[PDB]
Amino acid sequence: RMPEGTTKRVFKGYEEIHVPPPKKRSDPTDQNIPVTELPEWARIPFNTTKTLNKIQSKCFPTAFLDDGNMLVCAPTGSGKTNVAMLTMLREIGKNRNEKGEIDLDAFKIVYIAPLKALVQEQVGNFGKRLEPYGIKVSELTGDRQLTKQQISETQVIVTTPEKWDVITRKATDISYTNLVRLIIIDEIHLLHDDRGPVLESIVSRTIRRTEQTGEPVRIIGLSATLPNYRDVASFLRVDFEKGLFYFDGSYRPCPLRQEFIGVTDKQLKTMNDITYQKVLEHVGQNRNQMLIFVHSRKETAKTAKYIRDKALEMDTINQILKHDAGTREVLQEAASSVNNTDLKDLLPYGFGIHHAGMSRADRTDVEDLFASGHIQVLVCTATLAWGVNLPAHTVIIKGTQVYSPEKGSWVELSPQDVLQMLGRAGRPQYDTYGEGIIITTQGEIPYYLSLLNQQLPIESQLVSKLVDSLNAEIVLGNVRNRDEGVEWLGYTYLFVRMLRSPGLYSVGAEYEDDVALEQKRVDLIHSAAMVLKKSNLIKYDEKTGKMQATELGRIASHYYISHESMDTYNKLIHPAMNDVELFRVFAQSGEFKYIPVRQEEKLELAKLLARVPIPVKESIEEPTAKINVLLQAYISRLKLEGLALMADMVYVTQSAGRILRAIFEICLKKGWASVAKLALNMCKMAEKRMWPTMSPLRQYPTCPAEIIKKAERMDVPWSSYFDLDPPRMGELLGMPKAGKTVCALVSKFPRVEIQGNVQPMTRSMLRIELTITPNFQWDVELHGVTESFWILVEDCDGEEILFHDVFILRKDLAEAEENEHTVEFTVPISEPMPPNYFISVISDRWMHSETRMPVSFQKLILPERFPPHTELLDLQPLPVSALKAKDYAALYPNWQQFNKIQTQTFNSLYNTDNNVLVAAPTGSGKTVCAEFALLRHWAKKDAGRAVYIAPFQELVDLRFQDWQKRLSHLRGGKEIVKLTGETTTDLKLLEQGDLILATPLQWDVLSRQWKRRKNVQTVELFIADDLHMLGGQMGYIYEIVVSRMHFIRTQTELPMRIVGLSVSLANARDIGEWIDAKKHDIYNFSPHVRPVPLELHIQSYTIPHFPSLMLAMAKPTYLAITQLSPDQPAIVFVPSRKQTRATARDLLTACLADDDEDRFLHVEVDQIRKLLDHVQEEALAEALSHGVGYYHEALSQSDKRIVKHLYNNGAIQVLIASRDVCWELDFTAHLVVVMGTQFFEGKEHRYIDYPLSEVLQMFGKALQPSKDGRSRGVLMLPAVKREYYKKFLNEALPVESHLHNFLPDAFVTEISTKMIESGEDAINWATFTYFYRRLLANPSYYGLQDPTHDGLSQYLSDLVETTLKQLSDARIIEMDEDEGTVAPLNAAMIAAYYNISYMTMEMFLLSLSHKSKLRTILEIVTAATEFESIQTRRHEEGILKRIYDHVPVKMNNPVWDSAHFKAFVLVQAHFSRMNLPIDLAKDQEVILQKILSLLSAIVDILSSEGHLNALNAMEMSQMVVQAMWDRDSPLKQIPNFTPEVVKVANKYGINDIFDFMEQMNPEENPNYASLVKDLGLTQAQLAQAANFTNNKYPDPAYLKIHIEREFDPTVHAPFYPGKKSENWWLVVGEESTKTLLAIKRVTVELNVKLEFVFLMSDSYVGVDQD
Ligand SMILES: Nc1ncnc2c1ncn2[C@@H]1O[C@H](COP(=O)(O)OP(=O)(O)OP(O)(O)=S)[C@@H](O)[C@H]1O
Ligand SMILES: Nc1ncnc2c1ncn2[C@@H]1O[C@H](COP(=O)(O)OP(=O)(O)OP(O)(O)=S)[C@@H](O)[C@H]1O
Ligand SMILES: Nc1ncnc2c1ncn2[C@@H]1O[C@H](COP(=O)(O)OP(=O)(O)OP(O)(O)=S)[C@@H](O)[C@H]1O
Ligand SMILES: [Mn+2]
Ligand SMILES: [Mn+2]
Ligand SMILES: [Mn+2]
Repeated sequence: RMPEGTTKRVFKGYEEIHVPPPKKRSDPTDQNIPVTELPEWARIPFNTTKTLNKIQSKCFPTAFLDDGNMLVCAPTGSGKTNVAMLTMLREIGKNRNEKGEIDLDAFKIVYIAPLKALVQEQVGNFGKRLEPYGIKVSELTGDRQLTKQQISETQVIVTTPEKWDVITRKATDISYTNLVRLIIIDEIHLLHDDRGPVLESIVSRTIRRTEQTGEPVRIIGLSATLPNYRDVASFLRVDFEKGLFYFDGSYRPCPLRQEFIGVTDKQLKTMNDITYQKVLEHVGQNRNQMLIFVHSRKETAKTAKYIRDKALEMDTINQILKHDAGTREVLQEAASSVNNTDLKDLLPYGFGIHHAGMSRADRTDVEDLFASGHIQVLVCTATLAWGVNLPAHTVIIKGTQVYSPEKGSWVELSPQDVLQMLGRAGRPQYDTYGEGIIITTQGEIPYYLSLLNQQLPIESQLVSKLVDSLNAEIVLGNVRNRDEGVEWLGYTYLFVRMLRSPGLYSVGAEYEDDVALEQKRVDLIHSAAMVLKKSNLIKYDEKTGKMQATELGRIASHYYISHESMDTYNKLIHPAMNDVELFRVFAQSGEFKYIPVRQEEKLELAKLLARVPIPVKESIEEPTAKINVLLQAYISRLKLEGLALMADMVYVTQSAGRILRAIFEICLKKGWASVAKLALNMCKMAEKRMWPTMSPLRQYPTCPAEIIKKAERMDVPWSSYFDLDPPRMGELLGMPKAGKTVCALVSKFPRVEIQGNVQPMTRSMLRIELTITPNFQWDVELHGVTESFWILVEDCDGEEILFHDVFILRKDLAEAEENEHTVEFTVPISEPMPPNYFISVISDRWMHSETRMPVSFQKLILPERFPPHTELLDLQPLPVSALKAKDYAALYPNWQQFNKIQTQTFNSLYNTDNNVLVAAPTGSGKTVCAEFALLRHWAKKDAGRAVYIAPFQELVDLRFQDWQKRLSHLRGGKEIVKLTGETTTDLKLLEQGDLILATPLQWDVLSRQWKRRKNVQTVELFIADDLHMLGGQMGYIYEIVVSRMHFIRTQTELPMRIVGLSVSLANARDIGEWIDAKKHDIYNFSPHVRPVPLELHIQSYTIPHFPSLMLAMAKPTYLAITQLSPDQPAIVFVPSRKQTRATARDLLTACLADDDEDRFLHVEVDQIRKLLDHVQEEALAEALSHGVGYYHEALSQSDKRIVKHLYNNGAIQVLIASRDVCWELDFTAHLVVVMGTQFFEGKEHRYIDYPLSEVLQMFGKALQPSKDGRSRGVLMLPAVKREYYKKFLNEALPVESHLHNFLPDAFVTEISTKMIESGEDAINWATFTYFYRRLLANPSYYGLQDPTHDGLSQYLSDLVETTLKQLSDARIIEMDEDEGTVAPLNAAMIAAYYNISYMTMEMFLLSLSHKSKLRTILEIVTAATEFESIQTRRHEEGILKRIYDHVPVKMNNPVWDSAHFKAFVLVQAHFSRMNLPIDLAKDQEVILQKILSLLSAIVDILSSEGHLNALNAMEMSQMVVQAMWDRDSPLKQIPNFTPEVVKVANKYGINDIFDFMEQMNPEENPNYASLVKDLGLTQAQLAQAANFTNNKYPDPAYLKIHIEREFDPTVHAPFYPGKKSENWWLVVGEESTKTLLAIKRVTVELNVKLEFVFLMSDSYVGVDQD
């Protein structure tokens, strides 16, 4: 190895090696130098120069048109940044297209730079140059997840490699990580350094994901001229003949002269004297300014002082100090007056200093003076070379020994440092050439010679960090087995560098016949994984190769902790650990083992050990004790004099944050409250640089040290600083001047009040509702947009953690009017009850920010002990013959015998008429239990009416579909029916039908007037299926109707049997006695008696970002399907209907990653294409074409039918359903995945947990057995919920009543029917409720505190009186102080009629008490509470806003994330006939379903108040049925009548539809040949027009009446989902009087009179006469 230049010159002690600067050699004229005549865009960044150099010339074609990866290798200071700029502009042009700049959320781009200085400089440059495009450039920094999350909301992200690697390792930003499309890697020769492995990790994982998924991510790399560049090219997966570029020194815009000097291998003043001589030569004779590079903040000033002193003596300051008046005066004045940093008074001599320890203003002044020419010699550090654009003619790198504390020794400079330093040599437009000198030793000259002459190979250093990096890939789920590990390792720089030089990497030569070093990659991974197995970071099945990450491995990856350090932490941490032992554990980290104790620093160390508070039991002058006291002294803010000691301390403190956070999370996951809180406090000590015993004001940067000093000289407790004003603040602090200052600081200190509500669920688990209220003024400068907190729940002893979570407080929600947040969790409890628990809310970053709360159990009453389940008797299986009738036995031809649940319940269901309750797991046969009662009922020739009830319309619909087909041909007639919703139509079905299926609300509506309707009294059989769902939402009406049926059979002595079905109950005695069942008729079977046993796997996840968690669960579900149910169907439930499509895509991409795209397809696509063409949703058609398909509420009926056909016939194997249709889903699988147990609720701005009944219902679909005879489920939840959902999946389901929370809406219906005329009537009614029977069993769940009859009666009295008070303060009920009497007003009548909430009713009456206009009723209707039950999808703002700007009527105060605003906008969208996306259109459908009922209610309200504007509201009813405004012309009702056609007809003088049909031309006018041709409609469209125009369009003593007609009541309304009948309103009056007449809702030759103390159609526009 001896390549070099031309000349050597030996001297007394040094050896000058001079390499000539190469000529430009621009003889090849093929160099284009492209003129900036690009398109209008991509020209705005290039403003400072109108021409591109030769390198950007050669790179432009593939950088601006092609998309492939790219590698450029240019000399130092060449102009490579603009190549990356070209690629950025191409990616920009990809998104914004079609003469219009489009959204920036469609793409992101990352720029990876080696050091922070270059990161910030590039942030500035790219921000300035891309600001006209509107895009934001941001630096990824802060080390806090809440600021990095906000930073990742920008497109151009500049970052260091370690920061990007740790961001991707945490995997809590993948939703935006997937948006990146281009990655720029600057100075890739860092791969040779010890930091190269992080770049290898980044590039390998990115390229592997892009190659296995197809989603392209462009990679552009900028590097220097070093050998092995084609190696890093192939590692970057670049085409050599398309995107590889290598430019020699001849392409440098300003050629550099290299000069190497080395002192003889005494005296180190030789380097300083040589620098002084070279300063004399270049600044004196050549008159060139120059900069020198040293590697210390103090050594730079030392060398500058030495040069200036040696120039002072010997009268040599001349030739250096400019002598003109201007430069001298400017230097003198600027230095003496403006600058503040000491040792900077070298400026009057023309000298300048620069390093990171100076002010930003001082550095900018130095930069401006050097650029202006006033500074000739500038001594500086590497931060200048990395972060400023300040070039000089001459650059001297003085010294090559730099201290590395991580290695604890003096090492040589890194190649990237010297290359960046020499990049500043030679000005491009001032001088012809540049000069770069390196001053080193004699034994290190060949190293830098090879470095600068392209002879320093770039070798991989991944092995030293393999075990760690592999672990990361496992924690990400990208490496689950040996083969995936080898696939990952094949995308690293180590792999290609091993393929080229096997002997140099000691492969061992055993792998001679090893293709692609495959056997070398397993042997290299099996070892690494083995280590990970022994440190307990990974679970590694040696045989099957499968690997999985443990929580320790996840913590190690998230915090960049070595496996050795993790081993030490896990082995050393114990729950009783104090601060001393925690510091000792910190000091035993492997990241610091190479730091030795030195006698040179024996004194200071001792001086430091006496000033640090924490005792150091470790032996003095031991490396661990050294770094311990280093951390402590850093926290103590102590100045240090030792240089290497200062470097060691800087290193220790840079690592301290990660190490202490890892310690904290270790203590947290093991559930040790004391040491967890201590470790969190230590994290705060290190990150804020303060002990807990000092003033918390130290956390504020802008707080003057005088105030801190004063406060720490005081004894005032910190809590006494709060709840004051500036006067009292200054008075309390003894310093009036500061009164306003610190008052503004403590007011911004994160403060939170908390409240707790405890509800016992069982004797071993409580449910806690925690209300958190912000009590501090927000400030973005020191808070950001979100503040993180920890919720901890500790024992009475404070020893273990019973619950912990993160609470993220957003700025928008914190400073809101109603800013209260809620958190609902569960904690266990032992039967000897502890006196109390503790709840702490502790800031994650701020010290002394903690709100603590006792949770006392002295008043808590645990519910009654659960009794044993009814045992499953091992009886002889009952044959079907036991039915005693072939008629009934024909109904069950598939099975010879019933299962043991049906045989054990057979006698009491089929041979007796007693009330029965059967509780069994889902999928056990309970429908047969109901059919037993049905068959006995129909055996009796009386054959009374039976009523089946199910909680949801989907369940009654499936039940009807089955029973109307199976149970039709029977003894007499079938006539089984299902109700519709309106009383008059289903009452005829009740009179007509023998078996009436209904929902709780449908049966409620007609069972209210049971006294006047004998058909409700004569009901002999009543089956309440899914009775436990009374605890589900809208389940209180179920409880109401069951209690009312019992009351009915108790009033009328007629016999009435009740049969209840539910899942396995924890408390079945109360439900059984509720329906008056005998002890022997209450079958509450164990939750394990399901005929097909269920294997249940639970998987925990810790990902605070919801889209990231949802993406993270995708591949585990693929693995669960492929391994647990490979050849059997599978169903996967997701939290949202929009999540079904996303999860379908994620699963399909996981299939692509496994090199099997159609893995879940089992039929040729050509056989399925016939049906695939029929699907409406394109995403569903694609997923089905690859064999997945999904199912959600927004799917059309045909799409559901196609999905069901394809799934049942085995064509597709997987099915992804939303949790919103878990009851409707008429499907069955061998495996059921529950991917997530949370859904976002718009009201509370938070995620709610799945009801347990929902998880039971979803796992009840797992009924197809394997050869094992068992079904399989996997439940994927957050970790904090695991023990909850486990608890109530292996134990029965507890059911409580929420009727006490909906008593107003129940009393509305009760009092409206005079069923409750007084408060004692209300108490008597309540006695019939399950709530009442459950007050004695679990009183603390309902707020009751005295279990005696006195306390119970007092509780009921308080409850009914408060409910009647709520209904009386609202203008609904009539009740006063005289007696507890209540009377229903006209409001309660229509409230119970139209089935609207009482809150909606109150706000209706309040906003309508004054006669309002139509534009006001539009705002009032959409504010109803019924619409608040509609889901809000995240990030749908803007769409609603974009369509709200295209809308005539608007509200004064809009809330863009409210259901009110959504309904308000969507109703007007319906009116304007605007296209809507799928989910928004389904929401609009849901709106329109109820808006008509709400409008009729408002009509009745305004008629009750007697105001005229009632006649306005009914007009609204037309507008929604016909989807048009009141201003619009009638002609828009005709089909295919675009407003263009409306104006074409208006030109022909057509205003009404009557004028349209009268002006048709069979024989009327010759306008046909003109009008038809002007309308542009085809004969089919004209026929469809004639259809509507001819077939469906219409044509106090007393008051006379006279009516006539021109029919089918069916209304033609293509835009209204459902059916309507043509009603009419009749009322008249006077306009000036502002009073209305009585109005009667006329039906369809009907003469109706009117008592006087228009004909208003509800669905058409040709409405009224005058
Ligand atoms: N076409 C151009 N016309 C004028 N100046 C240019 C042009 N291209 C680049 N430069 C300037 O050349 C200097 C160096 O280019 P950069 O790409 O920013 O740095 P560099 O090439 O990466 O140097 P290093 O030390 O290797 S990082 C900058 O000051 C640019 O503004
Ligand atoms: N003895 C039996 N042998 C085999 N299959 C049966 C038997 N009894 C019922 N099944 C079937 O097994 C499935 C169980 O569904 P069901 O038990 O009727 O519903 P459920 O478990 O009571 O809960 P629901 O329907 O949500 S109220 C149905 O497909 C039945 O047809
Ligand atoms: N741990 C938490 N504590 C409190 N509120 C939370 C928490 N997680 C989520 N939220 C709330 O739920 C909302 C939705 O959060 P996520 O969808 O998980 O992520 P995100 O914060 O919205 O990030 P974006 O909006 O996608 S950039 C947040 O805006 C919060 O209001
Ligand atoms: Mn660069
Ligand atoms: Mn059932
Ligand atoms: Mn396809």
